[PDB]
Amino acid sequence: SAEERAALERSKAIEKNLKEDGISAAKDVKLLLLGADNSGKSTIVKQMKITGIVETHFTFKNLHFRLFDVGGQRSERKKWIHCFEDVTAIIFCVDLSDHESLMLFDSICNNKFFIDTSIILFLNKKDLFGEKIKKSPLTICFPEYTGPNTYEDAAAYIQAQFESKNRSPNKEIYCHMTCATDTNNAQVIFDAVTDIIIANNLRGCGLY
Amino acid sequence: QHRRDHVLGLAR
Amino acid sequence: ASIAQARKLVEQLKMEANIDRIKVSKAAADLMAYCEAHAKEDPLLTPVPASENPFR
Amino acid sequence: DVQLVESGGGLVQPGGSRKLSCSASGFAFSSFGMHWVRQAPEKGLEWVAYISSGSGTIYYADTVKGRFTISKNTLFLQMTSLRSEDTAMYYCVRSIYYYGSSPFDFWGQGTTLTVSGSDIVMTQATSSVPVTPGESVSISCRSSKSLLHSNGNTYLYWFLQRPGQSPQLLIYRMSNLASGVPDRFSGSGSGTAFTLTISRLEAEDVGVYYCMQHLEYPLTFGAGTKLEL
Amino acid sequence: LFQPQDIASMVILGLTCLLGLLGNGLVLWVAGVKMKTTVNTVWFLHLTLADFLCCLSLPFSLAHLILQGHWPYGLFLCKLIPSIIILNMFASVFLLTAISLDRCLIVHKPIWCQNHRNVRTAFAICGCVWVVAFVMCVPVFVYRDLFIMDNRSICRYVPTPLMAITITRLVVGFLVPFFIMVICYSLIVFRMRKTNFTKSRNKTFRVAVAVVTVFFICWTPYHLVGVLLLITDPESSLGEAVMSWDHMSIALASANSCFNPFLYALLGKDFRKKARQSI
Amino acid sequence: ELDQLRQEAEQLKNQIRDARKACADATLSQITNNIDPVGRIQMRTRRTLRGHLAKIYAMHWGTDSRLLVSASQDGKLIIWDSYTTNKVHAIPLRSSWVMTCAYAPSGNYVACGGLDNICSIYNLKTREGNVRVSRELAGHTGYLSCCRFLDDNQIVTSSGDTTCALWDIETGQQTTTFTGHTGDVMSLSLAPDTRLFVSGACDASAKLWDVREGMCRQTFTGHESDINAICFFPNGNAFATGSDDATCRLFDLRADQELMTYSHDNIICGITSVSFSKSGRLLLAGYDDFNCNVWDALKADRAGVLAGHDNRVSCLGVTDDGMAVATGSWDSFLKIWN
Repeated sequence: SAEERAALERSKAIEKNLKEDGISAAKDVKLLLLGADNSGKSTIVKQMKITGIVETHFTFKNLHFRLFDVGGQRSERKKWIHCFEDVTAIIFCVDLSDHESLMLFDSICNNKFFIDTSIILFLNKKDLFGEKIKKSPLTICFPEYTGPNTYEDAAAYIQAQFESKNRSPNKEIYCHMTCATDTNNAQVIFDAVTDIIIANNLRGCGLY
Repeated sequence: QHRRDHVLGLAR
Repeated sequence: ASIAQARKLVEQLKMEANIDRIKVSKAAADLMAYCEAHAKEDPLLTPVPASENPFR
Repeated sequence: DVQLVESGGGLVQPGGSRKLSCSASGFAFSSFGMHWVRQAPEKGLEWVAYISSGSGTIYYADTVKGRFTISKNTLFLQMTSLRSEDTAMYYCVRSIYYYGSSPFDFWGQGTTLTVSGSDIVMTQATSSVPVTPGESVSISCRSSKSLLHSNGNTYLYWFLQRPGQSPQLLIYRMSNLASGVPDRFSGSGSGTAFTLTISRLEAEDVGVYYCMQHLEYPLTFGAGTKLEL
Repeated sequence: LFQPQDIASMVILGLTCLLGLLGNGLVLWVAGVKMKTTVNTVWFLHLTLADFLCCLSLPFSLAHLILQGHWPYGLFLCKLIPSIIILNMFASVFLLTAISLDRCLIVHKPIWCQNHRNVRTAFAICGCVWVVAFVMCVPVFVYRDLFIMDNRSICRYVPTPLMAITITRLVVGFLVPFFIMVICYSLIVFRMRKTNFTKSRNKTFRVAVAVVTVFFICWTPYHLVGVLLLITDPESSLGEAVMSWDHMSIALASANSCFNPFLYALLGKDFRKKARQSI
Repeated sequence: ELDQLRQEAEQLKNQIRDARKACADATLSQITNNIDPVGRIQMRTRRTLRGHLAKIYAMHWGTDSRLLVSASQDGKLIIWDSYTTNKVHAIPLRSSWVMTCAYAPSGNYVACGGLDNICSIYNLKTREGNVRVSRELAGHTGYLSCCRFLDDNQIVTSSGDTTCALWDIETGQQTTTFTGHTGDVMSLSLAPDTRLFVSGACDASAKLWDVREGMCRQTFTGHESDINAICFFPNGNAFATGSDDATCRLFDLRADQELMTYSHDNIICGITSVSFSKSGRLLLAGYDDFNCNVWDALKADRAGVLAGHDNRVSCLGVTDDGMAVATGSWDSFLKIWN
């Protein structure tokens, strides 16, 4: 222990830094973006301002959000999706202008690592879908469905179709409708994140 | 009753 | 377009096939001889004594 | 580049106080543990003080403790009750301690200051060795206790001081060689006897050689061998 | 030679000692080795630490009942053992109160919790709780002394200091914890019925009422007899009954320690799977 | 037309299969019958590296067999002193999403890269003391999954764009690129001779390459799912791969086939890392079942279990001198067995 005492001193001095950095980084709420190509995730992440992972972070009402857009990873998601196992909530987007994203939603909500995460669903491109329905019946994209042909019911039907893919009671799909022209996304995200934080904290203590 | 007085749990 | 890809795949397969080969028994014997020669130098299969163990 | 400039020294009446300061730049000083090494005007080096990174552990020499206090990117040696024996030249030295590190790998330009028990003593057999360029030379150093610790690291350090310049490390841990030093130098020994070997001695490698240990504090130096042309 | 109440108290004390020691040792070892120290398990690890200490010190008082006094040990033990026992019991009670407060805070202020509910703050609060327990349990250490004054050894301390210490003990260790726990759990269950807790209000309400009922029935007899003994002099039928049931009250107050791990630490489904796998 | 090319390719594949079957005189287990077993190979946790806070994804031993570098998704890469269990370097990363790390055989540079499509290079011996980024190997399309060193200049990397690439750290340009895979290439292992290297890809096939020429030499099939890790036999004449089919296979370069397949009906978890011993007698293969098994490489029989992790192991590599067997796992703890 001639100078190894100084080695132990340095080891402790940087272990303290590791602990402090981890505690400081634990204050952030990790979020994960998902969706099809040109499904409106870009505009909703740009509304808050600020080819691998494109991280976008913003502070809203004393909460620090971290958004991970993984659209650049044009590879097999099976080998890297588990890196996001600790994400607080999954933000999933579907464009209503186009059924193509149903398989993706089923894969995400039935995935082993995401059995306890809350998928905050967004229905963007509201006005485009409304004008498409007003021009042509909504049954074009859903040949099976033959119910009333109106926007106010077609939107509810598509929301029910997307929500039917859930198979667990521990997760709640906080659906919402967006027109890519309103700043209401932040409030919906904030409310959903508060609810998920409450649920996770209660589950940790055994009260839930 | 003297024995009944002697007993005293170690929490009073 | 795909014709060039097929030709390249055929050429790669031919190049991979052109390699010479030996009996698998020779490879097994080589692996066995290598393991036998360095058996005394392996501190895992025979546990290291605490005198020579650096983690003791 | 790495620079360790310092000032604050000079002539001072005895019994007063003075604050010699060392300025650091070009490196992450916050993770470095600065020492303080002094040499008498006509003698060898003498260890003075030491402060670790983060101000963790602070030491002083036997003839130092009580009147010396050691404390951005600036190392302070606040000094008080100055006696006539304190006059020397003080060097600002950096060092970092981890596995395979190079303690005492850089020395400051130094400052000039003038005044109007169970330690591991180190001595050197010869204090003068004449030599000619192109011929191998050798310097020797011996201790009073074995430097070979249990883990096998013999904390014996070798230093070279060219005339009119700050000392530069040549061999650390009695077997390794620092960065930037040509491969001519070498160091070897066993327990208590240390020999510094130089092959194909160039003219520029002339100067006095100092011997240091780092097994325990204080870090008593040697008498120094003046390999002169 | 004995009374049925005394032998029943001794038997239940022994059963409580065995069961609580086994359970608390199991949970403490699992949490300290096979589990990490998260922001949620930190309270339970501290709570089971005090409960395990109280359970381990219990047989010493059980032997005292079997020996019917006659302190065989020295003055140091006669001064230290009561302090250790009371410190463990009050640490357990105050940790239960702290857990209830944490459960209320993680519901009535999720925004604040996500920022400042770090692990270090949890250790800080637990340490403050332990300090409060030690400050409250110092007087039993100070005022206890070993005497003989007879042919047999006696370990003792109506005296005014005894009255003051028992009143402040009653207040601090039973009324504030009970009131805080009831208020916090009632506020939680009032928040649950509003919105977003449809999946809840079935397990949560049952757990809350079970915990409050267990704590109340376990700590009411203790301070009840403590107050009755002070307010009623000996040499009376009521005083004799109070003296007879004091040992049963102590046994139940110690049985609270054994009950605590089976209601707080073992409640977690994730922990239960971990305990079963590591069993 | 293309039909003729397809028929020629099918004929060539049939010829390859016939040639490979011709050289299969006998199985490895047939020859290795008369060798005494290793018995119980039980090892104990001699050290524990409790310094990480999130999942640990890689751990590569230094050249001196005393410094271990561990890459974790907490945002830090830490170089561990395996003897004193001290931390010698905490390297704050740029992108927290990392999937591999490497320790240079010279002991000067540490490479760490991942989901940012950049294989960063770190300089441990900077004269300023603090570790600084010397180069950023930008240019990949997919995520980088494995990086290894040949010297302080040439670094070979494998990514998810089905391509491996030999780089030049001094210039930052892809000196050589490798193509031929059809899926994500997840694992890489440079040979002891540093002239060959094999890569495991998500196409359930393992391909060998030559570093100098840049042309694939051989291909190996047999795995029913993606290969998650791979490593050379220390003699350089064989290599073993671990796929997500809960099987470990052994392939011989001079035999161009599979030697032995390590399997057991009890285990169905996904293998995430494999590594041999110094003498090639033990193949310590990780698993997704929270425990790392130990396989007798010649007898294809288990010798012991290295259980003790609370989560799935992500990396298991022995030292150069073969004195210890480090492990890393998702539980943020690195355990040193012996």
